[PDB]
Amino acid sequence: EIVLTQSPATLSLSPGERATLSCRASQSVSSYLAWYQQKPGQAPRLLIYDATNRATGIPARFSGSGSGTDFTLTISSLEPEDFAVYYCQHRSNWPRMFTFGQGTKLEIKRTVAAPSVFIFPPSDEQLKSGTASVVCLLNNFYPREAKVQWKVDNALQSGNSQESVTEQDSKDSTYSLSSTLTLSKADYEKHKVYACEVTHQGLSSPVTKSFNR
Amino acid sequence: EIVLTQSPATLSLSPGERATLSCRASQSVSSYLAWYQQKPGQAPRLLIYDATNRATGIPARFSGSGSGTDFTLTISSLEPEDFAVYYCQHRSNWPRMFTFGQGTKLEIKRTVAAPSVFIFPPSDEQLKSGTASVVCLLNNFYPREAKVQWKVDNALQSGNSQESVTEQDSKDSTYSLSSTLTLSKADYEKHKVYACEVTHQGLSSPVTKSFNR
Amino acid sequence: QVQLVQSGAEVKKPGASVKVSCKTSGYTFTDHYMYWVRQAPGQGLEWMGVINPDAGSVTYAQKFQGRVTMTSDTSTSTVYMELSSLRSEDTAVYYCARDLFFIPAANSFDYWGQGTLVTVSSTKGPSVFPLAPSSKSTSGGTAALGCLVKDYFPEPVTVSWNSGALTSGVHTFPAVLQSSGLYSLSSVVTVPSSSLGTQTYICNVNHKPSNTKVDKKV
Amino acid sequence: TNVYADSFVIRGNEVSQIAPGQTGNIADYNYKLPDDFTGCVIAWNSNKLDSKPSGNYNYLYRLFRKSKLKPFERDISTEIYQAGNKPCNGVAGSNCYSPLQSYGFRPTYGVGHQPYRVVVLSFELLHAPATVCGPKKSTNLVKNKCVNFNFNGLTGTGVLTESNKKFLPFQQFGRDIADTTDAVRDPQTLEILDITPCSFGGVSVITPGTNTSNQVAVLYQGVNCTEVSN
Amino acid sequence: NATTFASVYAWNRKRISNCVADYSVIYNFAPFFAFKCYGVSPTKLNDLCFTNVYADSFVIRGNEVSQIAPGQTGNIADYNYKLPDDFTGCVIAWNSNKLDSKPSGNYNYLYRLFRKSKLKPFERDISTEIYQAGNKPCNGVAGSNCYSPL
Repeated sequence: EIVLTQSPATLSLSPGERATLSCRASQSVSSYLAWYQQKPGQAPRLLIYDATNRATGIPARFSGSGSGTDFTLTISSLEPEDFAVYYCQHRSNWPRMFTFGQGTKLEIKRTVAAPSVFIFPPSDEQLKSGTASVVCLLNNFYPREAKVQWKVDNALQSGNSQESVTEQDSKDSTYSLSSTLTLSKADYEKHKVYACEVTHQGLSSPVTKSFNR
Repeated sequence: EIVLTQSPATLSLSPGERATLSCRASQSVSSYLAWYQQKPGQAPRLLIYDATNRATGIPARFSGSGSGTDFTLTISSLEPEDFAVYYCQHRSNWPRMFTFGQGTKLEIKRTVAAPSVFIFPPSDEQLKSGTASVVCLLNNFYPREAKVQWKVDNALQSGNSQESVTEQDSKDSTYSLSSTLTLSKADYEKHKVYACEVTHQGLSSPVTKSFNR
Repeated sequence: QVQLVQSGAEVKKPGASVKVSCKTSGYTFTDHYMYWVRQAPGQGLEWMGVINPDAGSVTYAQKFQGRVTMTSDTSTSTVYMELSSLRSEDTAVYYCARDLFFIPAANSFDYWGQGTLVTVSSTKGPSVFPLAPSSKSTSGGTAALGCLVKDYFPEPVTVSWNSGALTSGVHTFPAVLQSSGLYSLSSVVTVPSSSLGTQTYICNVNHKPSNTKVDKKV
Repeated sequence: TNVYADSFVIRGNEVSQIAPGQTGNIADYNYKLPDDFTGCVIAWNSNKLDSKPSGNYNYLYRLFRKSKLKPFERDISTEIYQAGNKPCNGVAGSNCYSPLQSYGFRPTYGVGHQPYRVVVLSFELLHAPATVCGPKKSTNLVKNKCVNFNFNGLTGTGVLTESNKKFLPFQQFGRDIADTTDAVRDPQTLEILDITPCSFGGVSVITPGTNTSNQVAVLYQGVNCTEVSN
Repeated sequence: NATTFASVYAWNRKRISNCVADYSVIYNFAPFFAFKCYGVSPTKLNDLCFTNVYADSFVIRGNEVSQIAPGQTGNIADYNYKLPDDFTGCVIAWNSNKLDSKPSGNYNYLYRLFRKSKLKPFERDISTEIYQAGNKPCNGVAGSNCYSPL
């Protein structure tokens, strides 16, 4: 089938400038294409249909164009209510095969904030905070591209860590990341040093926070 | 054959009052019925035969009656040696297919005692063998309605636990229940039982005895 | 105004069928087609599929092709969708979308519904655990307090601090599906180090499907 | 699956305006066909049925519309059209116009202003249950030429010729004493074609002897020299 | 006495010929659970000197053993192995759960589900052409309705 693929998949810009997100295909879909907009927490809305005309209830800032096998959306001015995920769909005539792509997220351009690295030891009177759930906090950071490393007695651990990333806050345009390394009580009492290594673009050197049991 | 069915199947009364246990059938068995009495730990004795006359070696308190397709036993006064299980059997003439029912247990009416909830972690000697059995104790309760819920680290384990209920004690008319959750040593090391939820009629709220391994 | 109302939440088990309805309103349910689209957490729209309001002339998707039945009804103007044999990869939010054209043609989707979070697993109750930082974890004059809820499958929990009185610096992380099949997340709040020991912080955890409310003091 | 038949009468100069991708005054503010119309534009002349020596106040064209109509849109409203900066809450003023107007089809008008009846068959190509029965197969009957026949289940090979077998008005099979399935009645029509063997016989090779020569002759016993040198 | 066995669509047939075969040692190799000799008799396999002895091997499901019969239809009887109606030979089958069953499941044995036609007797096809279940052309990519035949 027509594999609608989007090359950028991450359009990090600033509110006020212009945006150009491309969604190309293989078959001639010059007059067979639709554009949607899915905001987090609600249903996707129709942005531009038929790829040539404007839809109803759409502001004048949204302008779509393209023909052949290369299409792009030309936004006039970005607004705080415009940062969302956009998709593309072609309309096959004879076979009902409406397919979609992957989605492109629209970010807000700001300064590169350094991640505030915090580590929490498992509390007592409740066994190791839910079966050794060591939490390493990563808050206030802009370019989400940091991998969390868990070192137990200078030994690197992998496969037992879970990461949770929040959405972009509308106040400071930063993200929050929490890493949970799940272990057992015996493995917790058998080791002494537990470190959380954070490597981020805003950090000139990897920041490692550790505590002694 | 004639499916002898007993509706109550649990006759909870007090010693001194009168009892009426019913055992109905379908075919005309007005003159074809027998009544037995099986005490726990011995052989069933003949209580009333032919459903109309008294048997030999039977006290005057046992009085049976009934005709047609509805029969019942009329005990004069309940005694401590009378609490047992009773059955019913009809005597088919041509096809010798003597069938029985299910049995009705005679309880002692007392106050609703609260179950004493206790839990026992597995000893290290058992952990060395590769198995882990967490025993949760339920002693001193009048009605037998103490379902046991096992949530190993808040995870329902219905089916992996075996319950053992003792007979009614002749001293305080209470019951005892022992819930033993059989698990492996690896599961006991990686996880934690932490929960033995007891819900009984005598308890205003489900008492969940929790501990740390 | 045209507003497509759908159902709420719906839990299931592997090898079953879920009945989700999406009633129409505002427009005459004889002229406009409808589509049923799936939105997975983190993924995008996956399957198409149209249901004719007039007759049973429907067209299921190609991925399923035999395990979904979309019926029609002109009495109450409500569509139905019964996916059979739900697996561990069908848990998503199903939507109902209309079309900007009439019966014959179909260009795209204009009017959408509200969604229906369908999941396939066993549900239980939550378990709240306090998150206390160490004495050496105070960096930059600030300290973070949190609560780690765990072992709950449904995630409508809104972890509020001090019954909603504390909202600044509160960050609620999305739920993560653990290996045991139960979701869990953490909710932390950044407070100055000068407020440690003087102000009482209590995290309010409320889980509506299990009717469990646990207030854990930090 | 289901064909939607839409019939309507239009002017005589707009027969080609209702087509996929065409901006017409009766094709943009009226019934519009999309760029994916998989039907036909079957139409004919009606200068004999819809014609009448009168004012012809029967049809209209619906030109005055606020916005462009969607494909297959049927607007039944009769609201007063407003061009701009002139609201008409009562009667239509000088700037307000009615969305309907008489379509005068005079019988003396030539091609271009005659009443034409146009019906478009909207062929739905949605993958769905097709016809309740299914495509009926149909082949023209061949007469004097051996054809394998399967009429209403009377399977057999043979030459189907014309017969004087006036069948009693209710039968169909038609057999013989030696139980051979002879005459069969046309399932469709009421014609009776008697069957015959498919011209079989026996080949006999006349040889004057290999010692004498090698030229031989073949005798086809039971052949009229029509079913295949002197 | 082998350990490596191909799937059901493959045969790995080894033509045993030009050497005097003895059918008495096969009863001491492994305890068999099925012995169906169509046309021949197990007791008199020794004296009978056949010309060509074809030997194929394939793993099959327990509920699919009954489909291995001359003139039998089924999922693994019309699209994976078609036995002729005049088949003269034996059918040896035995369970191998102790060697071809891992706790995480073994996905190395593939079977063909359905084709446009049925296999003729004594045919082997290893073509991996992805099946097209629908009316849309599949350009050799496993997608929504373009399911792999294996």
